[PDB]
Amino acid sequence: SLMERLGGGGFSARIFVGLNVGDKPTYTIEDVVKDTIAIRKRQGILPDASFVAQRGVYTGQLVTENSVQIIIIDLEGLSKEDFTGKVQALGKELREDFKQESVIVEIQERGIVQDVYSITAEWYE
Amino acid sequence: SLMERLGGGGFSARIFVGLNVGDKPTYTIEDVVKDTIAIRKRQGILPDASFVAQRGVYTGQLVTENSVQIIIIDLEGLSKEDFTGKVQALGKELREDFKQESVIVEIQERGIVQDVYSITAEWYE
Amino acid sequence: SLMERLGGGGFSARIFVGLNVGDKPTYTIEDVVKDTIAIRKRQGILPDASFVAQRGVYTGQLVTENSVQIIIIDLEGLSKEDFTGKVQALGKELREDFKQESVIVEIQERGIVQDVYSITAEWYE
Repeated sequence: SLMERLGGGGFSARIFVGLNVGDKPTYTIEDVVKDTIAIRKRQGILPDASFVAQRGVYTGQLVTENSVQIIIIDLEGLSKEDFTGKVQALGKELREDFKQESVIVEIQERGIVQDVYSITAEWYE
Repeated sequence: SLMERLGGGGFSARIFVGLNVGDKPTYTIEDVVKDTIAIRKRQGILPDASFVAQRGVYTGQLVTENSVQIIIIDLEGLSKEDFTGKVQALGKELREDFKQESVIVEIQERGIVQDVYSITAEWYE
Repeated sequence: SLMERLGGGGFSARIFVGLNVGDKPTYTIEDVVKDTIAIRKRQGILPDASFVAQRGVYTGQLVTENSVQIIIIDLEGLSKEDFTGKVQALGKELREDFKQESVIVEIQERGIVQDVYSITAEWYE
């Protein structure tokens, strides 16, 4: 076994996606992973990512929903803003593909949070 | 979709709660989430939080238990010590509500760990 | 309940292990936890660790696999390199015990990533 130190950290991102339309359980974690590979394939990047399941509670009223935590590592060796741009594009497309009111995107470097973007739908009301 | 940068990080906390009394599986993750909303409701804060399931191994002997990872974000915009105080209150009440011998509380800012508090029961022996 | 501040963080590590041989689902999360206690028992360290389940997607072709996230805390109070050495030994042995092509090892301190080691099999080809 060859042990190689890839570095001190690098850029990573985390995307949180709910599975409810309003308050109805609708999508599964398998829906989000299959749709995440498809989006990043069209981006040209390697769609390599991992997914963690979560239980969520949020508020207007209080809903309990299942959510999915998406972890992306900057494997293709991009700059921070080319990497941030595609993650934000993935989050924006993920919010539409699952009719979410909001999607959180959090960019990290060596585990330290650099930015946390809010992707909110502008539904007319 | 409106993309707004909420900031560079903020304060967050993580609470780890076991599900065993001594060595007997007793509680589920649904027990911890329902009891976590109830506590933070009485605190006045928005009870918004997410929950991740875990498998645990700890030591006196070695027990394997299911545990729950609770993630709290400082959404209400508190100072670090008003936020830390309520998390520590939530952890202290969670340890009693599930008869835990110990509960770990870890405060973060932008993902960097600031403090890790130990909440241990003082059972007479 | 006695609340004691253990410190500002400490050393922690994360080990990611897949469950597929090539592309066939083979092992479960229970296989990895039982084998992780056994290895760290032989290391002399307290085998205390937690385990999180994951869904994985990686690329040569694209495979979808279940994986396990192993979280280790420096409870025994070692130096960074005695702690790093045993984690790397655990990762190296874990890669063999489950016939993995690669295993990622990531050392943290107070949540900040210090090193990310790659443990790759040198299969002759």
